[PDB]
Order: sequence, then structure tokens, then C-alpha cells
Amino acid sequence: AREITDIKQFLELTRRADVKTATVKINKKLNKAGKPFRQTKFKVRGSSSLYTLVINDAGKAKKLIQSLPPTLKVNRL
Amino acid sequence: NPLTHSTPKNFGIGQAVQPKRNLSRYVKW
Amino acid sequence: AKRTKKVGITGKYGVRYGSSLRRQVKKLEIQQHARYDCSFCGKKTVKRGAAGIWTCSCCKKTVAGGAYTVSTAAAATVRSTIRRLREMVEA
Amino acid sequence: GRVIRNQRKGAGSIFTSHTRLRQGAAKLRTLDYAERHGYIRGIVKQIVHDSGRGAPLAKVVFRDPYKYRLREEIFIANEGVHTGQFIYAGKKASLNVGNVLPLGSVPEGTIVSNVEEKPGDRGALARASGNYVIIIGHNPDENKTRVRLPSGAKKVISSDARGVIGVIAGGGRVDKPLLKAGRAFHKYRLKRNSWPKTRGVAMNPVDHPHGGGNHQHIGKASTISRGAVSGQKAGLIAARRTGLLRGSQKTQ
Amino acid sequence: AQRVTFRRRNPYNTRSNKIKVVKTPGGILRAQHVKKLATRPKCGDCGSALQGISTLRPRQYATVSKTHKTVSRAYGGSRCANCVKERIIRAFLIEEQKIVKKVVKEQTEAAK
Amino acid sequence: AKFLKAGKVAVVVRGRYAGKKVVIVKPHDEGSKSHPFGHALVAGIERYPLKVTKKHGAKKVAKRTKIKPFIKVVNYNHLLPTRYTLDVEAFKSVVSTETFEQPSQREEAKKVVKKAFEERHQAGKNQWFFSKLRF
Amino acid sequence: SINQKLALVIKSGKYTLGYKSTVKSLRQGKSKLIIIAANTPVLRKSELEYYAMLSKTKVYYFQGGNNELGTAVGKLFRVGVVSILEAGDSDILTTLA
RNA sequence: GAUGGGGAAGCUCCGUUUCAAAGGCCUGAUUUUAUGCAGGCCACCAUCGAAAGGGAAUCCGGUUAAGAUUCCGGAACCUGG
RNA sequence: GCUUGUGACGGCCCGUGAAAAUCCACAGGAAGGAAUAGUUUUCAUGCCAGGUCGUACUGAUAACCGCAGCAGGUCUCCAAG
Ligand SMILES: [Mg+2]
Ligand SMILES: [Mg+2]
Ligand SMILES: [Mg+2]
Ligand SMILES: [Mg+2]
Ligand SMILES: [Mg+2]
Ligand SMILES: [Mg+2]
Ligand SMILES: [Mg+2]
Ligand SMILES: [Mg+2]
Ligand SMILES: [Mg+2]
Ligand SMILES: [Mg+2]
Ligand SMILES: [Mg+2]
Repeated sequence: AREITDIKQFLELTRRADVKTATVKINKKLNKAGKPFRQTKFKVRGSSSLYTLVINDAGKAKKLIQSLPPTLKVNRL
Repeated sequence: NPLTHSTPKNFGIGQAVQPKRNLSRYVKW
Repeated sequence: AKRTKKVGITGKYGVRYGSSLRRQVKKLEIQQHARYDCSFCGKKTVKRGAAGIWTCSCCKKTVAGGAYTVSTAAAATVRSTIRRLREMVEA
Repeated sequence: GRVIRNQRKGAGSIFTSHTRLRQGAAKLRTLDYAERHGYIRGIVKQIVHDSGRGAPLAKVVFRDPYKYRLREEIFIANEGVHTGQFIYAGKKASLNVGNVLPLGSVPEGTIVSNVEEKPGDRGALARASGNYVIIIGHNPDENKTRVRLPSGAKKVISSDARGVIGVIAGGGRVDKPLLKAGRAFHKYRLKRNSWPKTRGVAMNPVDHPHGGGNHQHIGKASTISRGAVSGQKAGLIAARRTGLLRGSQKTQ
Repeated sequence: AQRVTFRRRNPYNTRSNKIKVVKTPGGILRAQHVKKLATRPKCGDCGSALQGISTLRPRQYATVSKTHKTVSRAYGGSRCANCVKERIIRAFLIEEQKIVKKVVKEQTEAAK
Repeated sequence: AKFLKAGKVAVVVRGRYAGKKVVIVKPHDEGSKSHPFGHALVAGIERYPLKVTKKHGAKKVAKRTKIKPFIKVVNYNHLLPTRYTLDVEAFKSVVSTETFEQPSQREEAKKVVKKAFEERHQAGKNQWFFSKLRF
Repeated sequence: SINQKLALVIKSGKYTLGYKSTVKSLRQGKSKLIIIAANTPVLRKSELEYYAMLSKTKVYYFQGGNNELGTAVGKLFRVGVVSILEAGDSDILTTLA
């Protein structure tokens, strides 16, 4: 339900006790006019709600997947 | 004398709420 | 152009009810529907709101009045009588 | 015979007053130490319509003398009063339109309404729209006051009886003809089931004294004894005279 | 034109049983039940819808925080700005005239 | 005579501190760049000190008598000028135009103004000033 | 009579019509004499009295409401309080006003 | 439509706030421990009466021979702790 | 444009068009209050729990009433060219 814009805030909710599961969605979108671009979405499950992020930049998409906790259950797609 | 004031109340019809008088003559036994 | 020679507001009733009862109703429907002048704010904004109740659009003061008018000949002559009787005592 | 219509009304099944939308009973303040010694001030919060009633009501708020709270009253609104005005109630109040005064304290020729028959009863005489009594001379002995009631009757009541000043609002309500039945229908809708009305001379004999016949006719004299009985009284009851009136009208 | 039903057993069209048509991700029209609109709270002096206060159905006001139900002033979510203004003047001028009364009224009984 | 002066009491009529007592410390009469209107600096009190009595003593008398003050810029339209008077030599050079437009600089004045008003209430001077106008 | 006095002021001398501008002229201290109609509300009538006694200005009461104080000064509108800044041709200071 | 009252030889009738002694609650002070007193108000006084009036809060997608705003999958929101 | 919801207005009355549960706010300042920590769960997050009964189908020229699978009678929502 809830969305986050800041990337520094999202890394804190990955280690907030109740948060066990997480997920990394890959999308295929387009912008401007001509050619398309590759988008990614990172979602975490709190007890009450789902916090999520929208990263259009393909460069920083690789850096965020590398920096997750070890015990967190990350499910691709 | 130092801080507290003397500002009276006026118990005389349509002004000030009447005080707790002795009403023993009017009790419905 | 002027629409009706005589009936005016009582035209709504058409041909019904008799001419004099329509003439009597024209007279009293001219009074109650009309705008009157306010005592406090000084504007022609007083309008009826049920028989006996007269309010001001702006300023919002309500006044108790007649059935089909703000003031009447019964209350007009009584206004001077209550004024005159007090002048014995006060003046 | 059957049981006549006018005998049926006493049981009050369908003949009761329709009283959903009413505002409340329209009394004066209860007589207390504040009203029979000095005076007491109230504000008129709003004036307002009341169902089945030609005059408007005033929701008038006082403050309680013996405990910290307010008190809301319902007065019959006089022709003159407006919202925000100060109504000054009690003995030592000036001769003003809207103030409530004891009949001893006013002078003669004074026009009051909503007046008590006996002191402390809270409203009794002159309560319809455009009505009033005239005080016509006093009596210092036995504190009694002589008045003129709306019918022309000349009564003598107590001087400690109270009475708000001025005539009652809604005067000249019966001037405008109703024209149609629909307006009569809606008038009675908020009072009581007494409309429309069938004539007795149009019924069969089981139903009335005036029933039957091979023409529509009353048959015997329509004036009836003071001491007839339930079922015989239908027509003119204890009529000392009858017919269209000639000479001078009204009471002397 | 894909037609639509009520979602609850009350089949009459009253104030509490209103309907809104709604397109869904299955791709069909569907009825949705609509709740009753909230009024604005009124001032208890003039009767004006008074500003800086939320409009909710009365039991909703329990869930909401304190900022949403008031303003920062004497008579917060109770009287409007013009009404408070006036009774501050009226409270002051009468109590100014109360001191001007007792200065003149005491001299009246003194010099007689 | 012109009554809006440095040593005069008033009653605020609008905005948070409405129905409270102040003193017009510096009347900037004929306009400005920021605040383009007839305005005035004020220095009154937010929380009034409570009714102390002869039953209370020592500790509770101190707690009942604590005056949280305030300072503001206010339009002449939002003040009632009154015939009462209060001196302004205790905090003339402290409160100024340069004092405002700085978060940290407002407290130093308030702590000096609090010192002036608490010194005035202890031993009865300006009773009308330290009593709530009731509405 | 007040009708002859206010007639000569409107064409030659200065004036101001209305509450917001009387109190603006009365706070500054430019007013010589303020006039107040009958039907004007009492709370405002008492505040104009209080602002006039601080500034030290006379308070004449016009016999009649705002609708006939407008015809008195010549304007085609209702006006409820008149402050006279500069008394021109007329002499409203010394006379009964 | 009970009660308190009053009628009626009685089956029962009247009346619902009435000419009646008409019933509940908050802190502490405590550290026998459970409530002994501090004192404050309230006189509001049965109860029944609407599956169309008033009323806290839920949506989508799937699923069966016959059930779903109730099951399954996901995502929500109230109320009392 | 059709169906529906809503907003500011205007007509009409000798008709001026329910109540109660329930929820909030203000005025008031009782009481408790701080510097080695209290006050806040009317800010955010987190933990627990939410009973009892109804829920299938018809709703009519065959599931209801009319002696019957009777040309009668029986309240209501959606609405394409
Ligand atoms: Mg007939
Ligand atoms: Mg008849
Ligand atoms: Mg016949
Ligand atoms: Mg006979
Ligand atoms: Mg017979
Ligand atoms: Mg015949
Ligand atoms: Mg319902
Ligand atoms: Mg029930
Ligand atoms: Mg099903
Ligand atoms: Mg079903
Ligand atoms: Mg079905």
C-alpha cells in the first residue's frame, strides 16, 4: 500500500524485526518516444503493510540487490 | 497583602450563584 | 409589455374560485411576497418565513410580525399606547 | 340507533391531537423568589414556527439562580420582539413590549397577553394570534384587578397574576380566504381528525337525530335543552336566540 | 450495456442503500455501496461552517489526531474568528464601562 | 493627542494570543518593505499566573506564579488601545527589528522579558496586566 | 439645525465616510468631530465613543439612521459614521454639532 | 407495558413520573490487605417496539455437480485489550 | 444525449417538512508536574483477540394466495442500436 521515494530509508525497513520476506520485480517500460528501458521494483512485507520502491535507473538497480541482509527471504518475480 | 486580592461576590437576585444555605425548614420528609 | 390588465399575481388560479375571492387573495399575496425595510441594518432585505416570522437576508435578525405583513394596524396603535402609559411614570 | 359521531370522539382513538412536530408547551417561567421580589434577565435565542398554531414561539434562555447552568423557556412571541433582545421578567420590570409583569404593577388601559387566571398557573388567557386583554381599572382592596377578555367578557382576577406586554404575533390570519379544499386539508393534517364534515340531514336515521325522510329536512326544532343527554345534543344547544343578528353588535 | 445488481439483501432505494457503478480489473461493471456524506461542523454562535476542521461522520473523529479537529485560538473548534473577536471587545468595553460606572456611581451617592 | 506610544497597554484581538494583554514597544507607523502596513512590535504574556490564596504557602505559591511571556509584530487593526499604562525601560534596547528574523535570537529577549514581568507581579504593580480578561 | 452645517462642508472642506476610515483617521489624530447615526449597532457605537474619548473628539448623534445621513452629506448611498478631518467653509466645531 | 399507588365480589382495570425513604461511581489513603475513610457530583429512575428510519470497519482475482463480499491467494480496514 | 450523484440558486405554504443511541470540540484549571529524567500511546512502528443465529433455490401464464401445474391477485433495483 505505502510507497517510499528515498533509497536511504528503504534499507532500514529491511532490518526492522518482523520483516522476513522481500521481493524484487523486473519490469519492461518505455519513455520519451522511441526505445524502451528496464525498470525494477523492491518490495518488503511488514506486519501491517507493504513498503515498495520504484527505480528507473538500471545502473543503481545492480547496487541495491547486492546490499540486502543474509537471512531475509528474497523471492525473485 | 502581598499577591491575593479582595473582589467580593453579590448575592442579590440575578447576579452571583446563591451559596449553600441551611434548607432544613423546606425538606420533603 | 404589460401582460395582464388587472389580475397580476392571481392569474395562476385561472378562471376558478370566483372573482372577489381572487381579488381578496391578490391584495394579501402582494403584501406577504414583497420585500420590506430593516430596522437595524437599513436595507430592503426583510422577507417573510412562515406566518408571524420576518428575517433579514444580511444582519440575520428575526422579528415577530403579522400573518401576511411585517407591521399591522393592531400593533401600530398599540406601539403608541405602551409608549404613552410609561411617560406618566418615567417623565 | 347506532352511536352518533360526536359521541365517538370522547374515547379518542382516531380523534387525538397530532403532535409529532410540535416545539413544546408554551408556558411562562415558574414563579419563584426572583420574580416576586426584584426582576431577572433573559435573552431570546430564536423565534420560530410551531405546528398547528397561528402564532410563533420564542425560545427564551435564562440563567438558574441556585446552580451554575442555563434554563430554556418557550414563550408565545408578541408582535414586536426580535432575536438577541433582553426579556426582563418579574415584579420590578419596566412597562415594555415583551417583558412579563404582575397585573398589579401595570397601569390602566395597558394591553397584556398570555395572562394567568390564578397566580402560578403559567399561561391561560389571550394566547391566539392577534389577541390581548385590556386592564380597565384596579381595586386596592383585596388586591383584585378588573380586566376585559377577548370575547368581551369582563372578569375580575388576582393582582399577583402575571402577564407579558403587547398583542400576539400572527394577527389578521383569518382574512385571506383558503380558496380550495387542499388548503383546509393541510391545515387540519397537523391538528386533529375533524375534517371533512358530513351533514346529519344527509344520513340514515340510525346515524343521527336529523336522519331519514323523503326530503332532506330536520323535522323538529333544532334548538335543544341544556339538560338533554348524550345522543340528543345535535344542533343549537341552549340557544337563547337564533337567526341573523340585527341592531348593535358586541358586549357593552 | 452490462447491467448490475445490489450487493446486499435490502432491495429498495433508500438513503442508506445507494449505488455507484464501477469498472473492475476482470473487465466487468459492478455495483459498489456508497456511504453518507459528512456535513461541515457549525459555529455555536452565528451558525457558519467553521474553517480548519475536518468533515467526517461523527464516530470517525475518535480515530483522528488533535490537529485535525481544532485551530490554535481561544474557542478553537467551537467559535469562528469573527465571533471571538466580537466577544473580546464586548467583554472588554462592558468591563471598561464597569470601572467607568463605579467611578461615577460612587461619586453620585457621595455628593448627595 | 496621539495615543499609540512606547509606554501603553493593549488587548490583542486576533490570532493565537487573541484576548491577551500586551505593550506596544516600538511603533513602526508609516509602512515598510516587509510588513507593508501600519504595524507595531509587542511584548505581552501567554500564560497568566493563577489565583494564589492564604491557604497556599512557600512551594505552591511559586508554582501558581510563573509567567510564560511572548513577543510579536502586530497590526494596529488587531489591537485595542487602552487608557492604562506600563513602563518600557526594562526591555527597550533588547526587543528590536534586528531581534526578529533569527530563531535563536528570540529566546534571549523572552528570558529578559520574563524577568521584567515576574519582578512586577511579585509585590503588586499592574494588577490589571496580570489578570485574565474573561470572555 | 444640522442640515445647513454639513451642506457647506462637502464641496469645500475635507471629510471621510465609514467606520474603517474614521478609526484610521481617529487613530492617527486628524479628526475634529465624528458624527454617529441612530441605527448603527451599539457595540460599534460604544467603541467609536471609546476611541473618540482617547483621541479627544466630539460625538454628535445624527437624528436618524444611515439612509438619511447619506442625503445629509449628498452621497447616493447609506453611510453610518462621518468623521470631519478639515472643517472647510462651515463651522461645526463651536456650534451644536 | 411491570413497579409505587388507587379501583373492582373477582376474572382483573387504571396509570408510566405519578401524593414513593425508587440507584450508582472515581481518585487516592494503602503496604493487617483488602478496601477500612477522606467528598464530589447525578436524580438521569424499569422495560418492549423498525431484516426499507439511526448505525464502527472489506476489496479484487480464482475456485464447485450444487457455496461464496462467508472458501483459497493477495492486499486492507475497524473495535477492544 | 441517456441513467445517476452532487453544488450554488430560485419558487411554494393559515402545510415551514422525526426523534433517540452514539461520537467529537471548547470554556474551566482540579491534580500531577522536570533535568540525569519525566510527559506523550489524540505522531510512527510493533504484540494479542473478535462469540451467538441466518446464508441452498423459487419469487410466479408450474415453487406464494386463490380447493389445482387456475388467462386473477402480489412491494422493489439494473436498462443497448
Ligand atoms: Mg358538509
Ligand atoms: Mg357536521
Ligand atoms: Mg342516504
Ligand atoms: Mg329528536
Ligand atoms: Mg333517533
Ligand atoms: Mg330521499
Ligand atoms: Mg438500515
Ligand atoms: Mg430494542
Ligand atoms: Mg451462489
Ligand atoms: Mg445466494
Ligand atoms: Mg435467487
